[PDB]
Amino acid sequence: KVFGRCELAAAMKRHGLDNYRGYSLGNWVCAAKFESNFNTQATNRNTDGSTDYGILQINSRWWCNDGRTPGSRNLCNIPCSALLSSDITASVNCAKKIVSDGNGMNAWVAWRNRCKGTDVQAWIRGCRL
Ligand SMILES: [Cl-]
Repeated sequence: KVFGRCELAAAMKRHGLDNYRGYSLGNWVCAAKFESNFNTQATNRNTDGSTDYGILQINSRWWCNDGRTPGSRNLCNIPCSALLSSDITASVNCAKKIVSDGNGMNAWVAWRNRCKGTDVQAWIRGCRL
């Protein structure tokens, strides 16, 4: 599924991401835009044999099991295939674990480089929440 901006904002708000662990909703929408272009089926392979899955590009070395990543820890206790659903619940529930692990939203490279330090509230402007 490819979400619209406000559609994704509303879905993320319903699943409890607004202000979760200190991160306002616009952070999460900005991260999804630059990680996956709002596409629930995005995947990207990495040089360590891991793959990033879904709308928030969750990595198979640490967080989900894809059966093909050496050294996997599966800390979200979910198959990576669940993260390619058009329903974002499993991705959001795993993202909540990732942001609580330690280093906040710094797990998302595109957030760190392209969202942090900007006015991220602009990402939810004009949306009916
Ligand atoms: Cl899988």
